[PDB]
Amino acid sequence: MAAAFRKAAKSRQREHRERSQPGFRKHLGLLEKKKDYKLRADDYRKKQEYL
Amino acid sequence: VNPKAYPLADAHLTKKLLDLVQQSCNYKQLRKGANEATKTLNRGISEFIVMAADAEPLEIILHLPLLCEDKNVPYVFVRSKQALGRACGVSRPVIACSVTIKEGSQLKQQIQSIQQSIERLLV
Amino acid sequence: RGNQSGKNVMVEPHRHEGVFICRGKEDALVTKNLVPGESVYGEKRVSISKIEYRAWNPFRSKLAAAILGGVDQIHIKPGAKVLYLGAASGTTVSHVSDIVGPDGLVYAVEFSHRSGRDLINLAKKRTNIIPVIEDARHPHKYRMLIAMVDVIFADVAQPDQTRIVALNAHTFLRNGGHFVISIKANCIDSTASAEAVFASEVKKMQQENMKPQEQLTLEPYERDHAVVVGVYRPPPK
Amino acid sequence: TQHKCYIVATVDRDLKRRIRKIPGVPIMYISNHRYNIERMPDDYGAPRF
Amino acid sequence: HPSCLFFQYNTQLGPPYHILVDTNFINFSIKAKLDLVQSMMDCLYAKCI
Amino acid sequence: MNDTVTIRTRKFMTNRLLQRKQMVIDVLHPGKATVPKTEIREKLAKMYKTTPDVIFVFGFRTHFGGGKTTGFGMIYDSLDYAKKNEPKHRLARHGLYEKKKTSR
Amino acid sequence: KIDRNPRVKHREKFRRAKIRRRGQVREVRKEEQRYSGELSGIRAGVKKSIKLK
Amino acid sequence: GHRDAVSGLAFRRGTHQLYSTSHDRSVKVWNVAENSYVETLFGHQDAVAALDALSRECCVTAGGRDGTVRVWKIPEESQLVFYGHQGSIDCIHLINEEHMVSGADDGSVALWGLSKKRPLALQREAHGLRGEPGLEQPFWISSVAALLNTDLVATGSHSSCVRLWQCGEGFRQLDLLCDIPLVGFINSLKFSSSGDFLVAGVGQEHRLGRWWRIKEARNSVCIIPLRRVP
Amino acid sequence: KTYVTPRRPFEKSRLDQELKLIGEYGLRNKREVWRVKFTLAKIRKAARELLTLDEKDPRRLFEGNALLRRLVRIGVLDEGKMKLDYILGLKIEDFLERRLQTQVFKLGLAKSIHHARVLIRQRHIRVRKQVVNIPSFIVRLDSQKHIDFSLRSPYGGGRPGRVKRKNAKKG
RNA sequence: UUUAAAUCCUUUAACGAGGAUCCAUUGGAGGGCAAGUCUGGUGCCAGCAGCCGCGGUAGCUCCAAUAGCGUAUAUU
Ligand SMILES: [Mg+2]
Repeated sequence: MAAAFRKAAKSRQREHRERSQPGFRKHLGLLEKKKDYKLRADDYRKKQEYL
Repeated sequence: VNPKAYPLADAHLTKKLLDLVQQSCNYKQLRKGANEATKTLNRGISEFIVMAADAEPLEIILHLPLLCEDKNVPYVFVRSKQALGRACGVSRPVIACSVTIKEGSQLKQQIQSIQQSIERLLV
Repeated sequence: RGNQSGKNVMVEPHRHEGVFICRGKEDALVTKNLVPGESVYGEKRVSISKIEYRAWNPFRSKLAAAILGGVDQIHIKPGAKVLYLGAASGTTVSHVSDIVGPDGLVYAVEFSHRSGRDLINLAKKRTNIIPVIEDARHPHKYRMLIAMVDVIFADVAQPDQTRIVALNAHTFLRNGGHFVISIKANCIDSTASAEAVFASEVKKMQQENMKPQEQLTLEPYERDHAVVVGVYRPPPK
Repeated sequence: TQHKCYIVATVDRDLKRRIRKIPGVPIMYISNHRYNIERMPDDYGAPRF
Repeated sequence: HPSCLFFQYNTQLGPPYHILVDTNFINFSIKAKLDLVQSMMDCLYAKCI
Repeated sequence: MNDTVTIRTRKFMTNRLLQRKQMVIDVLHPGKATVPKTEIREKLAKMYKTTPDVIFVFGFRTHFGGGKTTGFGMIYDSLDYAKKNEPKHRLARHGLYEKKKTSR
Repeated sequence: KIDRNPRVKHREKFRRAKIRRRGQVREVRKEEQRYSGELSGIRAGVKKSIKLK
Repeated sequence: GHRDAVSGLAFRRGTHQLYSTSHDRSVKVWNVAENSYVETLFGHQDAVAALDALSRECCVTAGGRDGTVRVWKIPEESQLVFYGHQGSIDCIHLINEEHMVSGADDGSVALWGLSKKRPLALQREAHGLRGEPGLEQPFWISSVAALLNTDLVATGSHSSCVRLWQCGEGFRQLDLLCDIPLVGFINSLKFSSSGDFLVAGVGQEHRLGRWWRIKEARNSVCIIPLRRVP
Repeated sequence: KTYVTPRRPFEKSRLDQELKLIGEYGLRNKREVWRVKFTLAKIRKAARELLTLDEKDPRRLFEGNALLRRLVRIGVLDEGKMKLDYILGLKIEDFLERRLQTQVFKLGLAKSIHHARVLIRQRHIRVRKQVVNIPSFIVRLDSQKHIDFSLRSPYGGGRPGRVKRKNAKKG
């Protein structure tokens, strides 16, 4: 009954929420997370490989 | 008898027909009148046509056979419009009736037999 | 809605020869009118700029239902002789007459005297239709009127369809000719299943030295119907 | 393939694996000293195992 | 797609069953001394041709 | 439109060995509940021109559906014969007889 | 809430089963109005007949 | 309480108990003295045409197109079905406690005993035939009547004559006595208590519909006297 | 018992058959199909066993006559089809049309199959004098003309229901 | 009403539904996540997993059976 144990645990579907930029640094821009930096990181790697 | 009323039913087959008409009216599967019989032929929703040969001008119903031969629809005549009047549950003489297609109707077995009997009249 | 009268519309040829497509907001199947300005059963016709086309109704016709269903071959082409069994009033016959054109001929067979009077009125206006008011079960009775033909179209709707076609095919159909037969499952055998009926009729056809080639159903327009296309006495390849 | 109205009766293994790829066709085969049907809903009096 | 099939269910297969017999099915039927028509009727409780 | 409770008599016979008349009673009451035995006694007494004290009825069973009820009834010649022949519990149902506890 | 009653669960499964069938095969309809066109295109390139051999 | 047209009414003779039937295939019992409803009876398969009663706690019904005539033993809770002549049964009347007469739209007249499932006597084409050559059909019988405790039976149709009948020994035969000339649809026939005269209801149309309209007829009630010498 | 679980628990064809049946006749679960299939299997096995006997055997004559009378009176067969072959021809849809639910749907007293089941389960349908609330009731041939609304029902001219009375008291 | 008395069965008056929350289960297979923890590498990766995070404490989807549904041992 391994799946039965899994179904009970996943009864609650509230997922962890994201934190925002602090107010006193609002004019700088959005606080980047791993999902955002990965877009900027893969962009650099493609150009350097091409050169 | 006027020869234009060729499919004329006998005594025994008339009893089966008028019983089936009375059954069909209860199941809301019957269209009464010359004009209403014509409309079902256009829509292709008729099993057969029952007409009254005792109309004083026989010509007013002779347009129905022409439509039947194109749709391959059997048709018969009966000797009385007044006998046709009661079986349809109407208080007036009726010269033409049409029984409608109904999906899943329990009258299919009885209708299937009566169509075969009509075709036997044409030999 | 539909194709209202007074709408701009395009006519382009179909894959089959002699058949046309009426391209517009909705598409209809049309054939070129042999006698301009006349409607035989009230269909909607289109004027093209001296030239006119007539719409083909697939609910009232068994050949048009097959064409819309995607049949591979119909073998009715301009300049061909076509023998039609079971002409009835002439709704389908008129469209067949349009395809064959002035050169081809249509032999219309209809036993009933009531519907026979409509063919003669229709044959008056169309010079390439030969009315034959005779029983199709006895081809020897009208062997005077009919020469060799190329295509036999059968819509007789009888329990003995195969035998009727077999007699006429031997007497009149030329070698290498083709045949189109419409099968109504409820007519041959109501007791047996519709699918087993289609297998039995094909079996009888092969016993009559006829080679069936294709079949398809006409489901969106008709229930328990099939159309079988084949060749008679094929030439060696 | 053409007609879809037949029931195939055979005992060869190789033919049976081809017919299983065609949808909607039963297969009849001999099991023990009795006849058996494979892909038919209305089997009724079939060997129960 | 044929109209007889409702997904994988064959509707037009009917109580008169048409059965195509393979050449090997005949031989094993005699070896087990099973009557060809009679055993099919016992399996399906219906007319078989 | 008013609904009424109707009484019908069947298998009526006169038993002279016990001085009574016995019958089967059919009660028709289409809409109401089962009629109490006292009202049946009053109606039957009016029907047979006797006082209610000599009518004893029992065994009323209502058919499924609520239409009709079937029971049994007996009418005696006089009150003394009724007290003399009836079983004790039916008399106690009318209050004529009282059961007495016995010490063991 | 659908899983609470098995009968209405089977009712809903049939309604989908008819919809999913509509892709494979065409449903029969009568000529309830005068024929006014196909309401879609007419494709002349598809050959959907079954070859017999 | 009835759900369709009421086509039958008859009192129990000597009482105030009223029996009614309707096109809704049900038979109901009422107490006119107590203005109360008693019970409902079932078993018919089509609209009922007429209902007749007598001294006994029983009633008889005409089944119309159902083709049956039924005897209702109410207190015994028993039902009898009689299959007789072909066609719809449109009228019924009792002769005595053990005999009745019924009429049909096929022209037949049937004599029934309440103890036998088939008619004792059956007279076909009681009012003759009509129609064009090749389309001849019997006259429709509209009403029948009988004088209590005798063999006298009267039938009426649109054959322009009212026919008097006598029942044979054992009610095994019906013989025509005389024809009373009267033009129109004889919708109702009622004998007198003394039996000295007959009252007939004549109308231009049949009582149920407008299938025919007779112009020469008059909408009137006719008293036909019966005069006897031995 | 009255049913047997299927020999093969995983067949696409069998699942599609059961799905089509339940969808068309508004059944509750698979048991309502399997019971009918069990009864039909019993009847057809009996018919085949009688069919294996000689024609002139008295036992075959008696048992076949009894079986044919029963099948005709329950309405599955036809009066002119009194042969064993037509017994072998029977399907399960023939038995499914004879339920009270399907009949009360077909005579128009209800306007849907699930509406028919709801009407039956709430004591709205009568057969002759008796009130029947069992959806799987098999209607005999004679009783088919005696299905109607019950006299005490709101639809049969009886007293109006709870909601009507409460709204009338409201206004 | 029933019965020695009473219960039960059958009649029957009055209340009793919008998220109709007056809330069906058991087994199988998937998706979704942080300034969170651990382990190993091939910079930004992968596995395992995740009600635990900086501060704060006032009810996702699909499949099979359905008032029923699994697991373990032996076995045919
Ligand atoms: Mg609401």
